[PDB]
Amino acid sequence: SKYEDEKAAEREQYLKNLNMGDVQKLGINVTSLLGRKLYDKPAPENRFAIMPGSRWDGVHRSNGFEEKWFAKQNEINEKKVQSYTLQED
Amino acid sequence: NKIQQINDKELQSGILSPHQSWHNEYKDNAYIYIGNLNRELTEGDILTVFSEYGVPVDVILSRDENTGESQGFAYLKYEDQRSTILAVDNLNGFKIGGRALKIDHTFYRPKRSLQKYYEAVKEELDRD
Amino acid sequence: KSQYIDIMPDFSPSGLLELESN
Amino acid sequence: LNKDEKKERTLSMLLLKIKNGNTASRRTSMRILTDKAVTFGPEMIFNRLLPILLDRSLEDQERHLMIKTIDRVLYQLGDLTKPYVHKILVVAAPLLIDEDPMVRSTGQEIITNLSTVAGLKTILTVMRPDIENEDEYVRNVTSRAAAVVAKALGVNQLLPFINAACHSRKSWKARHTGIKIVQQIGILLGIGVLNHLTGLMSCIKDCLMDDHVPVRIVTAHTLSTLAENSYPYGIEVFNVVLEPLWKGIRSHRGKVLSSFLKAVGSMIPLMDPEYAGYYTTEAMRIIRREFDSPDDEMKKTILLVLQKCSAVESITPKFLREEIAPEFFQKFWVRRVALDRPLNKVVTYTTVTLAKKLGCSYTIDKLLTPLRDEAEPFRTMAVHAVTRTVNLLGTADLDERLETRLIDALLIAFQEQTNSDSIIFKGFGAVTVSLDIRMKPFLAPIVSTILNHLKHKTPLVRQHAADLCAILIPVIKNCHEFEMLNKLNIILYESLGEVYPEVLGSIINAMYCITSVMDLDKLQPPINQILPTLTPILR
Amino acid sequence: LEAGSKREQSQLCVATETHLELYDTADGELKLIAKFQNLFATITSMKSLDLPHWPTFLALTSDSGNLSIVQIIMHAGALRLKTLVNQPLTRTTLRRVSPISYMEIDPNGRCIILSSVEQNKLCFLVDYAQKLRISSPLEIIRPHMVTLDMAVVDVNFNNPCFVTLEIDNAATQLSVHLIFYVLELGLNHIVKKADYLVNPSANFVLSLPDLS
Amino acid sequence: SRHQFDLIMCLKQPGVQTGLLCEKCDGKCPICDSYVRPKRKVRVCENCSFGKQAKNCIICNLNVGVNDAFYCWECCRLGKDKDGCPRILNLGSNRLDRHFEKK
Ligand SMILES: [Zn+2]
Ligand SMILES: [Zn+2]
Ligand SMILES: [Zn+2]
Repeated sequence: SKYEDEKAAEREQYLKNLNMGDVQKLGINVTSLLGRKLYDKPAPENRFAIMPGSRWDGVHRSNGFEEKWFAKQNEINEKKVQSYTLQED
Repeated sequence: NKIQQINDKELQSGILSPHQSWHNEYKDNAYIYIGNLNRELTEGDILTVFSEYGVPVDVILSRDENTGESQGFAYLKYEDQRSTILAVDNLNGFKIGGRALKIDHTFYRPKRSLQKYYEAVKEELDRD
Repeated sequence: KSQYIDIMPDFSPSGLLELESN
Repeated sequence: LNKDEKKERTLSMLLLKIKNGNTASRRTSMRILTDKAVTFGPEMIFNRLLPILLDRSLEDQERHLMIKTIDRVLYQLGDLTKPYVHKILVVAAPLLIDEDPMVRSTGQEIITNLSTVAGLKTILTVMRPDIENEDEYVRNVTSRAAAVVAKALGVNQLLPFINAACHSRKSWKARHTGIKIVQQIGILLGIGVLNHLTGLMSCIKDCLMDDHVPVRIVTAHTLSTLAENSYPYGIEVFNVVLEPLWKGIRSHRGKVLSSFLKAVGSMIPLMDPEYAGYYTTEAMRIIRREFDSPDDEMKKTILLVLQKCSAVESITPKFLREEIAPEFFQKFWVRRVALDRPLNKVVTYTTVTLAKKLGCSYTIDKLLTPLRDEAEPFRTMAVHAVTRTVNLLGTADLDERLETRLIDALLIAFQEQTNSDSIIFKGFGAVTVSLDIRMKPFLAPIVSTILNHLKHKTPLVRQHAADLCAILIPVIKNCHEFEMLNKLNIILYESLGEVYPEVLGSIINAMYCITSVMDLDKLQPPINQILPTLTPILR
Repeated sequence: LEAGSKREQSQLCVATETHLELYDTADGELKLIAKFQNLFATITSMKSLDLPHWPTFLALTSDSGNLSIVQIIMHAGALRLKTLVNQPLTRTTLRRVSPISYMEIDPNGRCIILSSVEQNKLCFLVDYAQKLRISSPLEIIRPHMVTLDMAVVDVNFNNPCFVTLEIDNAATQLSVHLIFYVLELGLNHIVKKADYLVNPSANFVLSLPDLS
Repeated sequence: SRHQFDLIMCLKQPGVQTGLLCEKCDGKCPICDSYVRPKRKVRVCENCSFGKQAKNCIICNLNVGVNDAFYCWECCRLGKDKDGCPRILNLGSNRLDRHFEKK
């Protein structure tokens, strides 16, 4: 039974380890980080600054969210400044 | 359109950054379930749209054992996880071939019967 | 020894991705 | 001609006035139509009126005005030819699917009036070629239309029609929509299905066995709507269909197993106590096996079967705490849940219904970790659950420690809130009202937070601050601190000159709850000074 | 009364319209116990229902069109007449549509059943719990049938069944037919089962318990 | 109702369950709409209870009900109490014309 349990545990570990992202696993931080092929031409901007894989066709494909996050990002970052500067008395 | 519905609510509240985001539930996951694909899109073409958000290490397309044609779903692991947060969120609800595909985070368990299909895929993605 | 697996990948372009742009 | 062409002018001028016209204009022209409807030819009335409703340029406002005219004419003339029946069903039928229930009801009154006007024989002759249609949308519509006709004329008169469509081997879509008609009939009649359920059951059973899956699913949903609408009585009939559900559950998996578990799950509470224990224990295995299902449908069904099975006496609460509950809370409280509302409602309500069997302190015990989570919309759901659970079970189970941690999390999650919601007020209030005497050692900081929040610059947090006082005033009397009543009342009376009305009203409400409770003579401001400061507020 | 613990079925309660009384037996000779307060109504039926799992309380229908389930009790120093549930029916008067004047109870106490001359017949499904509980009524409407002699058949828990002699209000000839009704607990409705025409001289009905 | 003619009541055999009124319609006789001197609780038929529709107010049948609904003393004297289930079914022309008038 114990052996079986051990085996099960091992398989679970294997499952988990396979699933984990590579950069996190080596990690320790935060033309490829792991030497993977990288794109050439200028890509659209991104939240995390990740660079598209060498194999990207070069068409925008997006629901349009990633740009709307910046609008909220800029907003929230702006109203921290507007709140004090528009203060009056 | 299920997931796309969430992020609009979420963003509206200014949730901003993963600690408060539901994407934080995962962190150990990389593969993404890619649903409602068209039938004729193959592994290479699913490996077109999804490098916009990162660098894929693996891919699996689900296809019938006999006739060998698309079931219509795939499992694609990005090298750096946070691509997953990026792909699920940004590209979900997007049209290809008339039908709007679905993405979501997934825990992916390999199946014996495809074992060779892994090296056969890997060797191409192992080129880079 | 006949075939590795009956299924195998492709890594080939479909006409759908190129077509939508043009 | 020129004499009757004047009538052709009068109807056009009238209908114009109703659609686009002044209020006092259309108001009188409606009277003119209703009184003159008999002397105008219905051929001319409908022949002129109906073409307007087809175009896309009409607004909902201008559309309902024409609809009302149709209703007022139909209820009067009393007899109508079949072509106009078909036309009026083409115009009115799409309304039953409309986004808001008002349009649904007003489009329903049309068909329920026409069903009496046009009689039984005509409408059925209109539906027969329509159900066979290849279109999805039309079939979806006239399923609902057919059910409205069914309730309107009684279901027995229209029943052999449903039996024909359901049992028809000719066309497949005829079977499909013929089964959906049983759905909306089950919905409209409510509990009143009952006596008719046997006749209805003539359709479903065999119509369940079709080789095509999408019919097999629709029958499974019909069994769920009939099962819930019936309630405990209907068991004796469903025994005939109870057997194939099991040979369907143990095999087909996929999206079908979701539907069949919905059916069986809805069949449980109407089963005898003997069978209930069996069928439950059989279902729980599949439930646990299906926990990981990514499909929204299947999760929704699992929450249904757990939702119902708790009422079964056979399963013990120890059985729930040892096994099902921990597997529940960890899987279904993931923060990804809190984002979509329709599944939020089901998870919260499921937890609440599990709170009956489970210990109140156990349910609340598992609900403290989601309260202390950082995510705001997730903490909100975690509040909802505590609110409704406390409302049902009361606080009598809670030990001092959980009683401390709960109120701590409610203070924290209280102070960072964003959207305007009463769920904290009631809930944080439902706690207070229940444990009020036991509240005393916690009352000092709470009030202080309010006294901070009143000074906050945002109007909402000031609303939410003042509102929570009005709930505490009765329990503050029970905690006997009058000096805090006076200190509050003074601070509010000072804040009583606020600009924002929406907050100011709440402030005055807190003033009210303070004044009614406390001794009149001991009020500091006092009343005699209070009122002359109120008299300018009335303006 | 006067006994710490005793339960014996020998006792009886008797009512006349307004007036009401309680009498005792088992001493061999009927004794008067209590004469209750002035009721101020017309009591049109009185029946004792005995329900499983407890004293018995009398199911009492009257004018005002209210089914009144009443428990006589010992309160303060003397017996009092205490009400449990009164369900509204029809209108307040004696009248022919009013589902009173014919009342009987399933011998196992599962359902009270009421009717009227002509028109409607009702059945209330009785349940007991921490508090007494009455289900919503079950209707049968026979528009022109005027009812007489409602006496009810006992049952083994199978299903409540009852018999009436119904004579038609509008008929060219005099026809009184006996009719059986079986309330189906499964589907929760009252069913017309057997309708047998008998000679116009028919009087009344009684039930034979088992024959087995 | 009393003031609005297009409304249609139920009038079935009242069941054992009490109707409910929304905070807005709170404290009103379902018959004559009198705010004063209540008498008895209303009772609604099965077909007016069933599911979510049971929670709605019995007058406006839109907002959720909270308090029990009462018959005023006069409507109990006239006997309009015991007619039947006093639940409004259709919403009426006024409410709909308001809804579409605003938007
Ligand atoms: Zn009703
Ligand atoms: Zn209301
Ligand atoms: Zn009144």
